[PDB]
Amino acid sequence: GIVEQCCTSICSLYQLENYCN
Amino acid sequence: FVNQHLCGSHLVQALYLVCGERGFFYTPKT
Repeated sequence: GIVEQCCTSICSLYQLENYCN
Repeated sequence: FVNQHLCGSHLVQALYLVCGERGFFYTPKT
């Protein structure tokens, strides 16, 4: 999910947007 | 336990800014 894609590693505000509804 | 709990708080914070409008579903590990 979101946790390993973005916590261990680092998300940009572009990558994170994948995650909107 | 709290690392993932720590990071998550930042996480859903970013998701409020970026998503604004459309909002989102925070689903942990899933």
